[PDB]
Amino acid sequence: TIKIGAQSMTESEIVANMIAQLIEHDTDLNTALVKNLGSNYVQHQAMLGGDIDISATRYSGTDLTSTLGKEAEKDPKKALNIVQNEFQKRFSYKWFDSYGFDNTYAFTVTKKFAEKEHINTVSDLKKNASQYKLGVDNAWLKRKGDGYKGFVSTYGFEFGTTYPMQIGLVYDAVKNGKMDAVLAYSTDGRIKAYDLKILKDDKRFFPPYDCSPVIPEKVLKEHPELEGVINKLIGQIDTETMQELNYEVDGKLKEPSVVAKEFLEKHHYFD
Ligand SMILES: CC1=N[C@H](C(=O)O)CCN1
Repeated sequence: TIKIGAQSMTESEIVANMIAQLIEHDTDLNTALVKNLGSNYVQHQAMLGGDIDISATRYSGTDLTSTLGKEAEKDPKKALNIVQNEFQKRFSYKWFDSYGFDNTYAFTVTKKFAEKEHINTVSDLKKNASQYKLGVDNAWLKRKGDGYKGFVSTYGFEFGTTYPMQIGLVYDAVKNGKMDAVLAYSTDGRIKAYDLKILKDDKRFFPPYDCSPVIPEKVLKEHPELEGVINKLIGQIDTETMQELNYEVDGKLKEPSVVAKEFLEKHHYFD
C-alpha cells in the first residue's frame, strides 16, 4: 500500500486524492492518505521516517530555503534544478518536474483598498505600512530566507500589526475589511472569486514556488509502474486549473476526493 502525504492545504488534499485514484486506476497498488501534515518539515520528516511514500505537493522555494538551508534562488528553472539535484544527492529522493503551477506567497488586497491607498506594488504599501493590519499564515513570521525577517530587510519596512492565522481564513478576512492586506497563496480560487488584487512583488523578494510530487527512488524501484502513473500528471495542471480545483473545495464545499475524481474523468485518467 502506497502512503500519500497531504499537507494541511486544500490543494495538497486534492492532489493527494488525484494521485491515489490514478494509482488505483492504472495499477494493482493499494493507497492510503496521510493527511493534516502541518508543514513541509512535517512532510519531510514523515518521508524520512517511512510514514509516507509520496509527498503529493512540495514547493521549490519552500524546501530550498528550509530543508536545504540555501539562499532563496529567484529563477524558477535554477531553483527547481538545485532542489532536484540536492534531493537526489542528500536523500536519493526524486523531486519530479512540476505539475505546471507555482503556488507563491502573494500580497493581496481588495480593489477598493488599492484605489483608496493607491497600491499596485508591494513597495506602494510602505507609505502607510504602520497603519495596516496584515494577515499571514501560522508559519511565515518565523520562516528563514523567504519569511517576514527577509521581507523586512528587502522591502525596508514592517506592517503596523501582523496577524498569523490558518491560511484558509485570510481570503474572507481581507474581503471583509478585517485585514488591510493578507499574504495569500496564489493558487487559491477565492482570489478570483472574491475579485481581489494581487500586488506585484516589485523587488522579487519571493523565490519561486513551483509545485511537484516527491518520491524516494527506493519506492520507485520497489514499484516500477509507479513513475509512469506520476508522469501522467507532470505538466498537466496550470495555475488557472489549480485555482478552479481549489475553489471546488473551498467555495463549493466539495470533498477533495470528489474534485479529484471529476478532474480525472474529464481527462480520461490521461489514458
Ligand atoms: C508559498 C507557499 N507556502 C506553502 C508552505 O509554506 O508550505 C506551500 C505552498 N505555497
